[PDB]
This record gives sequence, structure tokens and C-alpha cells, in this order.
Amino acid sequence: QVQLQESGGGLVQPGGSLRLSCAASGSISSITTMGWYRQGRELVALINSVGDTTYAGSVKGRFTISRDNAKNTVYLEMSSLKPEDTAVYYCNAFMSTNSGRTGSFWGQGTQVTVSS
Repeated sequence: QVQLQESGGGLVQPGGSLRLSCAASGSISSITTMGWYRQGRELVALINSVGDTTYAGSVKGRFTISRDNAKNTVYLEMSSLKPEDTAVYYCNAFMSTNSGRTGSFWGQGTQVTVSS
């Protein structure tokens, strides 16, 4: 019972910056983490329900992950972009219940291209 709406992204020059957004709706209370992954589908940045943040070594100091809890939206503030940052970036929300049931939800994938 989580829906994710991705937005943002596009084309930037090397050293450029972009914001990705991933809006969540539905069973928010059960989400333990949300994050962006690129593609192996590898972790870029994650934020958990208490706001702890985790960054891939390749992106730390350049990318910031944040949330606006007033809108259940998580943001990936990409900066100092490199051509190797070029990829489809997917938003994930991972859900865990009291029951022990779990769920994993993925957005449709947002293209980021860093070039010329």
C-alpha cells in the first residue's frame, strides 16, 4: 500500500546540479527506508524513517538526500555532476509491518545524463 511518484532529472553539463524528487503516498507509517538506486542495481543514497542518511562512496559530498515530511517527498540533490553519474535513477521505499510482512516499491526510473 505505498505509491511512488518520481520527478526531476534531465541533462546537465559536468559540474552541474539537479534535483530528483520521489513522492510517497499511502502507508507511510510502515516505510522504514527510502532511497535512490542506479544501474547491478546499486545504492546511491538512502534515508531511514528517523532521518539517518547513507551515501555511496562514489557520491558522498556531492549528493545530498533529504525529506520534506510535510509532503512525504524525498529529494536527491545532485551536484558536481560527473559523466559517470549518467544513469536511470530509481526511487525505492521499503516497508516492514508488525506482522513481519515486508514490501518493496520502486518508482519508474528517472534519467540523468551528464555530458558536454
